[PDB]
Amino acid sequence: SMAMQKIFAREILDSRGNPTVEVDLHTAKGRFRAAVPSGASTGIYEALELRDGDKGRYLGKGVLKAVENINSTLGPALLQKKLSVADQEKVDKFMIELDGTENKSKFGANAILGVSLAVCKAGAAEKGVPLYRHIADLAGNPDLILPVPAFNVINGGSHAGNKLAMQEFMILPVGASSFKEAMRIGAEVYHHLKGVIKAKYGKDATNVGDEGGFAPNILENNEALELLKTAIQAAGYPDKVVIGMDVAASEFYRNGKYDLDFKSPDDPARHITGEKLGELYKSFIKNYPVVSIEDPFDQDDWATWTSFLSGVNIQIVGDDLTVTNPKRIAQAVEKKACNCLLLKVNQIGSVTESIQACKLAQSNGWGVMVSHRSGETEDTFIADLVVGLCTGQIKTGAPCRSERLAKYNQLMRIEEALGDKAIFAGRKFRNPKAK
Amino acid sequence: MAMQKIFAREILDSRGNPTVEVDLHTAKGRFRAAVPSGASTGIYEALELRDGDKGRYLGKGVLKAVENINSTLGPALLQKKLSVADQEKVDKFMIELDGTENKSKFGANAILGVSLAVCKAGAAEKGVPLYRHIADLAGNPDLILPVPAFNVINGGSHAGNKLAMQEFMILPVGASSFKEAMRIGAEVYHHLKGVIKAKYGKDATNVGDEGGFAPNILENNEALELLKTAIQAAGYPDKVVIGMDVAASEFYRNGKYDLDFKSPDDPARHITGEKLGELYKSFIKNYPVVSIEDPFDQDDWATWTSFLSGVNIQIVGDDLTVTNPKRIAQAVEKKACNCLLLKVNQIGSVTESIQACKLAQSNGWGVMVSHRSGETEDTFIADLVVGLCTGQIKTGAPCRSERLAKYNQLMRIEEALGDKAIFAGRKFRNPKAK
Ligand SMILES: [Mg+2]
Ligand SMILES: [Mg+2]
Repeated sequence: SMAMQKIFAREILDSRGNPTVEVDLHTAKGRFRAAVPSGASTGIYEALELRDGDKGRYLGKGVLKAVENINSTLGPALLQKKLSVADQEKVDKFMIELDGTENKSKFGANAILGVSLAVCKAGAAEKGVPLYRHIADLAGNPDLILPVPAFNVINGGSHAGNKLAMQEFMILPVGASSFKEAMRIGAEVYHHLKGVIKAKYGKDATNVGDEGGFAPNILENNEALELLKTAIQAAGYPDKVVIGMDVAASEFYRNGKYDLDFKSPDDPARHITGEKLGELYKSFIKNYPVVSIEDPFDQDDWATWTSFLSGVNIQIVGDDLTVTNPKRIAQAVEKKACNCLLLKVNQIGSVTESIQACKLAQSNGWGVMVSHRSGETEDTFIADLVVGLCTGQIKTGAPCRSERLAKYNQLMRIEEALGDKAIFAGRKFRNPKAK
Repeated sequence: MAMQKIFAREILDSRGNPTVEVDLHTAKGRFRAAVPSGASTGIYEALELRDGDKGRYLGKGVLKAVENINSTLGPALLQKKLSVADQEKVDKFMIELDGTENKSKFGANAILGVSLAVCKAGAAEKGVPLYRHIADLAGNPDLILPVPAFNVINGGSHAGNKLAMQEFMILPVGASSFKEAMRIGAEVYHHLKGVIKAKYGKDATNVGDEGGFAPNILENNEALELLKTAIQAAGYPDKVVIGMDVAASEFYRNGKYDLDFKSPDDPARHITGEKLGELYKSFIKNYPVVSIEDPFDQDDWATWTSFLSGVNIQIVGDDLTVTNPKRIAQAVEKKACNCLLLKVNQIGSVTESIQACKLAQSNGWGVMVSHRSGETEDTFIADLVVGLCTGQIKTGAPCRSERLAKYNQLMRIEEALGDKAIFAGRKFRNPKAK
C-alpha cells in the first residue's frame, strides 16, 4: 500500500511546560496528528522514554533525539516498507523489530508511540469509520461502551505539598443516566468542593495541581474522604456518586512498614504494618462508598496484596505493581494480587501492545481502567481508546484544565454521535458485560 | 463556497463551566470552533447568553445559546446562501438578524461561535491557511509571529494572597524566533517554580486559572524581584522584559487606591492616583517593566491621560476599553492609553474584532490579543494574532493545555512559514516601526 505519503515529527510543550513528541502522518485522506504524554526515561519494567539530557536546554527534558529518530530513520524506513495504514499490527510489529530492543530504547518509546498513534488515526480514516470503531475492530469487539469517568479532585502523595499521604481521591458518577450527565454531576461536585475548601481551609487554598484537583493542607486520609462526601452531598448526588482511591503505597514503604506521614521528618515510631494498613482500608470501605483502590501496597509486597484481595469484594487496581508490562501482569494474575489493570499506553509504547494487554487482562476476569499521565496534551486519543476497548472506566483528571477536559469533551461528542444506540457503563463500570 | 451544515453543542471550558462549540461543514470538511468565557451582564460589551438555571451547572449552562444556533440562527444563515469566504457579509447578516446593539437576542456567544467556524471554512475555500485569510480580511501583506506574554505571578481579586496587582508577565523580546521565545519562557517558568518553592514552601506552587503562581506576598516589588531572580537563574536577563496588568478598578475606593484591599478595611492606607503613578515610575526605573495594563480605574480618565503623557512605555486598555468602539474612540481622543487589549468575545464577531484592531493601529496604537480566564482547546487566537500582525499576545503561563494549545500552534505557524518567518522581538509594540 502507498497510502502513507509523509511522516513528520516535532517538539511541542505538554501541560506542565515540558517538551514532548508530536507526529503528523499524511495520506490521500488528509493529515493525522498525535502527541505523546509524558512517561519514564528510566525504569526496569516500562518502555524507555528518550530525553535529551542537555541540562542547559529545557532542564534536560528536550526530545530532539526522539524527534530526529522519526525524521531521519524510523519514518523513512516505515514509508519504504509500503504497509497498509489500516494494518495496525503489521505496522507496530515492523517498528518494534526495527528498534530491536525489549524496552524500545533504540528509537525511544516516545518516538515509536507517536508514529503508532498517528497511523491508527489514519487507518480509521482509510476504513471510513470513527477512531473508536477502528479500535474496537482492532480489539475484536463488536460493541462500544461509554466509560464512567473517575475525577481526581483531592490530591496528596509525593507530588503535593500537604501532609496527606495517599495520592488520588476520585469521584465516579456511576449513577448517571449518560456520559453527558456524568460530566454535569462531576463538574457540580467539583464546584461545590472548591467553595467548601475556600471556607474551611482559606481563600489561599483553591489553586490546582497538575491534574486540576485541589491540595488542601490536611494529614488525615479520612478528612480527604469526608471532603468528597461533603461535596457530593452539597451538590445533591449522594445516591449517584462513589469513590475511587490511588494510594501509591510504594511511595511510602520503608524498612518493611508503611509511613502515612512520610512528608514529615523521618520517624519510624509512626510506621504501621501492612496488616494495619489493610485494616485501615476496610474502615474506608465500611465508612465511605469506596469501590476501588489502586496500589494499596508496595510494588514488591506481593503476599500482602494477595492476602488483602482475598478478603474484600471491591476493585483493586495495579499501577506501579504492573506497569502495563506483560511479565509483571502475568505475575499478578498468577498470584491473584489484583483484579484491575491500569492502562498507560506510553508505558508499553504501541497501540497494538496496549490493546493486547487490555484483552489479556479481560480474558483473566480483570477490569481495565484507561489512564492519563501527569504530563498530558490537547490530544484526545485515549477517549476513543476506552470506548473501543469497552472497559467501562477512565481516569483523565479533575474537570479542570483542558488537557483533561479535551478527553471528557471528546467522550461527550462520541456519545452524541452514537445517538439512541449509546450505552453508558454506569454501575457496571468494573465489567460492562456483567449480568 | 457553499455552507452545507451548521451544528452547535455544549462543551466544558478549562474551569469546568459550559460553553458553545459550533461545527460548520462544507465540501472541504468539518470546521470546528469554541467560544471562551465572557460576560452576561455589562454596559459596554456584547452579552454572553447563560441559561440561569441555578440547579444546572450553577446557572452557567449554554443550552439557550446552542438552541438559538440550531433552531434559528444556523438555518437562517444557510437559507441566505452566502459565500463562506465573505466574512464581512456573513457577520453583517447575523448582526442585523439579531438586531440589538449588544447581541442579546441570540447571545454574543452564539454569534461568535458561528463567526469563528465560518472564518476557518472560508480560509480553506480560498486555498490559504487560516492566518493568511485573516491577514487578507485585515488588508495586511505580511505575517508576524508575536512575542508571547506569560502570566507567571498572580494577585488581585481572584487570588487569596494580599498582592493587589493582578498579573505579572514575562516577555522574551530578545529571542531569535518564536520557538526560542517558548524555550526561554518555559525555562524561566520552571526556575520561578523552584524559587517560589524554596522561599514560600512546598505548598506554594499550585496554579491558577491561567497556569501561574500565587505566592502569599503583599509587596508588588517582591513580585517583580521574584521575576528578576528567576530570569537570572535561567540566564536570560538580557532577553526577557516584564509586563503588568494592575486591574486597578478592583481596588479603587472613593477616589483613591488601596494596595492592601484584601486585608481588613483601613482607609488611612489608601493612596492618590498621583502617588500610584509615582510607584509605577519606580517600577519602570528599577526593573525592565515595558508594559502596564489598566493602571487606573476604568472611569478615571484624567489620571490615565496625565500619566501616559509622562511615560515612554506601553499602556494597555482592558477594563477601560472593553473591545468597544465607542469606549476606544474616547480613549483615542483623550490619549488615555496607547495599546488595545483585544478580546474577540467582548465584541462578538471576527469582522468587528478585525475592524477594532485596524482602527487602533491606524491611530498609532499597539494591539495585544488576549485569552479569557475560561478557555478551551481552540487555537483560533494564535492564527488571529499572526494575521493581524500585532506582534504581541497574552494567552497564559506555559502551563495548562488551553494555554499551551495556542503557544504550540504559534510554533507550528512559524514552522510552516520557514526561513521567511518574521518574529516581532524587540519591535513587539509596532512590528512595522523603525
Ligand atoms: Mg497510580
Ligand atoms: Mg486585564
